[PDB]
Amino acid sequence: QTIYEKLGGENAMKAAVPLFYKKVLADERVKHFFKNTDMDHETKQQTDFLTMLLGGPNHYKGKNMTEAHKGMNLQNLHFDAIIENLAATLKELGVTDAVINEAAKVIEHTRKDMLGK
Ligand code: HEM
Repeated sequence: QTIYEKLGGENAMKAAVPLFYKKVLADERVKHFFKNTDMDHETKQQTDFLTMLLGGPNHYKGKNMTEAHKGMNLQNLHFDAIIENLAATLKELGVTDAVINEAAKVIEHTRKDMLGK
């Protein structure tokens, strides 16, 4: 009963991260930010990061949230879009609203680290 376990553990996270990128890369609000991104790299880092954040194994060796988005001057509407797409991903994968909300509540603490950097 970590959030990572409630979502379904490793095979669930490996399905969810590429589906979340499929939605992000179709969302007019944010897709363009990824134009020059190595999507294999990025899928791996984000899988490691959400796995760590949500109480699974901690193998995240990437940048902190300010460094990751430095120079992007991200705005609130961009962060809302990312949360909406992760929520829609987990809902499409059959996750209940209560578990989506627990996950979102953890991720939402990162907003101040990345906006306006
Ligand atoms: C606010 C809207 C956001 C936008 C537009 C965005 C966009 C990006 C982009 C474009 C990169 C890659 C730069 C590159 O390597 O090509 C990146 C890195 C990353 N972002 Fe975001 N991001 C956002 C929010 C989030 C959130 C909410 C999280 C997780 C909670 C997240 C986690 C990460 C991670 C783990 C990396 C990888 C850092 C590394 O490579 O070491 N981001 N982001």
